[PDB]
Amino acid sequence: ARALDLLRGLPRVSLANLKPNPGSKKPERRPRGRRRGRKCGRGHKGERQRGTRPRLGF
Amino acid sequence: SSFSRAPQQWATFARIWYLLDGKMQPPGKLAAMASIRLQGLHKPVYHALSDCGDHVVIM
Amino acid sequence: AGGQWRLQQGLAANPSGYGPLTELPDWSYADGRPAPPMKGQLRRKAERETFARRVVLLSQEMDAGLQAWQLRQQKLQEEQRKQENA
Amino acid sequence: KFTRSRIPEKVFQASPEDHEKYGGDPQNPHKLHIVTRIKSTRRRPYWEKDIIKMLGLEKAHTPQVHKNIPSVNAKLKVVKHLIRIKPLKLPQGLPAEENMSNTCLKSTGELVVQW
Amino acid sequence: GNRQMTVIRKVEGDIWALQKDVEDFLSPLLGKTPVTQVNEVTGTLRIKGYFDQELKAWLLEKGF
Amino acid sequence: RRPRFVSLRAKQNMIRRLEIEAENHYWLSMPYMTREQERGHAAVRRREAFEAIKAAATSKFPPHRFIADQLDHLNVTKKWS
Amino acid sequence: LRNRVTDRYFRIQEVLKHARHFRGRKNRCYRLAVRTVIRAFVKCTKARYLKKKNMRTLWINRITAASQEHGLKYPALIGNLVKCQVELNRKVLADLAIYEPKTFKSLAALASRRRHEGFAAALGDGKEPEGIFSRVVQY
RNA sequence: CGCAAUAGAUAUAGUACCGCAAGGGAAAGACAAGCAUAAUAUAGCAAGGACUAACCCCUAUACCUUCUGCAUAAUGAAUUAACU
RNA sequence: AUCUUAGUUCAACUUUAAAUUUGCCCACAGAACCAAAUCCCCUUGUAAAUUUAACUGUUAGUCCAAAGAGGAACAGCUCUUUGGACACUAGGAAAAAACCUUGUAGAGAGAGUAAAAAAUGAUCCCAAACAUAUAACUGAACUCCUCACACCCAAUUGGACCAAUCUA
Ligand SMILES: [Mg+2]
Ligand SMILES: [Mg+2]
Ligand SMILES: [Mg+2]
Ligand SMILES: [Mg+2]
Ligand SMILES: [Mg+2]
Ligand SMILES: [Mg+2]
Ligand SMILES: [Mg+2]
Ligand SMILES: [Mg+2]
Ligand SMILES: [Mg+2]
Repeated sequence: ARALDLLRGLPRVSLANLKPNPGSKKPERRPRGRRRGRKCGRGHKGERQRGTRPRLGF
Repeated sequence: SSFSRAPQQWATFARIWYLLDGKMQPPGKLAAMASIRLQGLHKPVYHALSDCGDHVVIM
Repeated sequence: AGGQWRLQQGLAANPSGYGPLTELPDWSYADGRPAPPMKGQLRRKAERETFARRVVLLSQEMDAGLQAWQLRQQKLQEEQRKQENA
Repeated sequence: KFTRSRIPEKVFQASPEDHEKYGGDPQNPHKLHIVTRIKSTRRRPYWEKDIIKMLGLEKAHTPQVHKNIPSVNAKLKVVKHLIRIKPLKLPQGLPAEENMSNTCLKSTGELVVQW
Repeated sequence: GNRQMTVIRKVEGDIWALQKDVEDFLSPLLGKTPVTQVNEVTGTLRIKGYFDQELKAWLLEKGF
Repeated sequence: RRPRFVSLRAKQNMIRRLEIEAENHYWLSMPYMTREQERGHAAVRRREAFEAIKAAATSKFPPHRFIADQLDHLNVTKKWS
Repeated sequence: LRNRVTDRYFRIQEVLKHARHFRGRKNRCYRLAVRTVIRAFVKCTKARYLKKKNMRTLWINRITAASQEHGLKYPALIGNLVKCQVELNRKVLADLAIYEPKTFKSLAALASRRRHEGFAAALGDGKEPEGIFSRVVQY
């Protein structure tokens, strides 16, 4: 084929070369820094923030 | 003007004694002239941190 | 600072506007051949060019609009004569 | 309350005393307006911020050209206090497809070729 | 819920030739060249709009 | 205290602006066309411009993907010998 | 303990290195070094505007001194050198006043000449021939 | 793809010690802050622009959190290290 | 709306991805019998708007101009409405969130401007002065100049990178 000819002049494939397909492994989000975490997205004081808002549909 | 280093430096920053009569002069005008001269704000070489102020003698 | 005077004498208010100072080439080579022009000059040529193209385009559109109005006045004022016969 | 202002048309009536005071003429008016902004959109109502954003006058002085037709004047009569309008003057005619890249606008409002 | 697409999936060989052919074949229908994606790795050609039956017929004519 | 004492410099600044806007008044009392003459003369350009906007908005789609880019990542172990 | 920062030392020294020259406990205690270093860098950024403003005011002062040495205020010198179409700026005017006294003497003479021409013209009736130095040169 | 002496068991120990009692319940073993060498010199969020020059000149209302913005209006922080 | 006003849910506003084609401004015409303006669209200047999929966050703020109702037409007073600003940058009025000037961000030991100066009761007055040498100059992070550019909002939302440790 065409690509199979490309592989001949590249380095050997091994577990040091692999990669995920771009766009698959979305990066993670952690509350650290001035953007992600100062209130970590939970908003001002209120039962929204503490994780105590009424049941779904109240 | 081809002066050596130290003589040139001394000539440029030297202090000059300015007389200033005051007969029938208002205090404010004498004050303005004295302020300019004491501060060094009549020397093209002026700066605040160079101590270019001169002497004034008001009689 | 004489911007009032400079504008009273058909000059740019700002000596760094348009004049010999800002647009003549700041340097040449020693031998005499000119230098690759400066970025600011290129950008000002581009913007003045766009200004001129816009000027010509708007003027053309307005003139064509006047001509179209003339044509419509002809074909509505005269085609009523075709109903004035028979 | 504070409301849009409808300017009476009586003001936009050049007099025989105004005509010889500026370089204009009732008959044979001028094609294009060259307009510049000389005042901030800030501290003014939104129905002037939007107008200025529409006439391309976002940046400061930076002159810009517009037609002299009432559809645009109606917009300039709302922002007439944040702009200077001068009439473009062409004492050498519209440039050709040559001389487009060698034009220049002088402070008097005349577009000319090759400086 | 509003992006319609079609995929020609098991394409083998030069997928760009097929892209040119599909663009020629569809351009008259839509009244403009149809935007497309080529994924030369998986070997697929993705096309905006719903053209499943047309493409099936066309790939039948050419003998696939 | 609360009242102010409007200076002369402020008066001159205000008169400058008043004169500029009076000139603006003058340059707006003489339009090249009238309401009816202008009508439609820009229709073609407006239609084409909005069609350009439409064609731009309706062209979004993922970018292509090439085998060469994927296989280039094996270069991260290229060695001399 | 699964993960522990093993290099907090370098992150501290990145901020202390900019504080060795401070005075007090706030040159070795991070909790205070950080706040004062941040204020230092904010002033460092915000001070360039003042640098330009201050050098310009120093130049205006020096030029006023030099021009007063020749019986000519500073409004006159600048407001009537431009009327002679000399685009010398203020940095170089100050440098001339300090380091080239006679050139500055000539410039002051030119300014006084143009000032006199202006007064004579405005005093007259009409558009009598312009002054020998008051003739503009067009581009 | 479990911890490695503030972790991992509370553990060298349910000992020492606290409590009348039920009961509670530790610590640890292998040039950081603080000081000295070397007290200070008009002026002021302690710095910045700088400068030949450390000060002198010009600029400059500490940080977090909560109230509509808060001069410090109020709350919190002596400071270092580890854990959070 | 809520045994609700120290909170929640829905809406409005915000964000992302996606689809499509009209969205805003707007003259003339038009909207009742019993002052400011408003609504609606052809054109025109523009490039945005609607729709779909998916989440969080804010919500009953202060001051100024104006028109009203309550307390005098006052009490720096409660409330409704149109607009601006603030909670974002910078320069001015002495200090100064709310007045005036100004926004899209970096380097410069360059330049032009904006606003901006007063007239004729209780600790200790409070810049110093100046009647008459030609009106211009000074003045920003606004604008121009040489170079470089993603590199100045809270809550929230999207994205690009990454310290140290373990494993292959
Ligand atoms: Mg997680
Ligand atoms: Mg300046
Ligand atoms: Mg232990
Ligand atoms: Mg233990
Ligand atoms: Mg130590
Ligand atoms: Mg105190
Ligand atoms: Mg305390
Ligand atoms: Mg309409
Ligand atoms: Mg800018």
